[PDB]
Amino acid sequence: PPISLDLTFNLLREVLEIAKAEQEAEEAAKNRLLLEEA
Amino acid sequence: LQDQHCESLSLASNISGLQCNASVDLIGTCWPRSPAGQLVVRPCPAFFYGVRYNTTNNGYRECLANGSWAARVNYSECQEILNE
Repeated sequence: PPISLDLTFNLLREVLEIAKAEQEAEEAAKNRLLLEEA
Repeated sequence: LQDQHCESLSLASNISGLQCNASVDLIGTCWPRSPAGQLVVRPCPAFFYGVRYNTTNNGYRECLANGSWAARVNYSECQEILNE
């Protein structure tokens, strides 16, 4: 049968990695942005 | 300052036309001269500004197959290396 968890958990799943990603936003992002962009 | 370092980075090229200029594109990276139509592969050095950053992946600047530079350097390879 059709079963799914992450699909519904995404709300917290994304927030988890997204929120914890903040540390890589204030400064890291500037480097990654340039790196990814380059 | 950077140019000579980027230009001399390779040395003794002698490319009879069709090549890219050895200098900087985006970040402070010294790219060497190569013949037109070449996948100029070379990631970032160990540590960037204030962080180690990933250096296992190998990005490529790509040498325009005519006489210039490309648009993608695929520097994404140099990403963060933290545990969440």
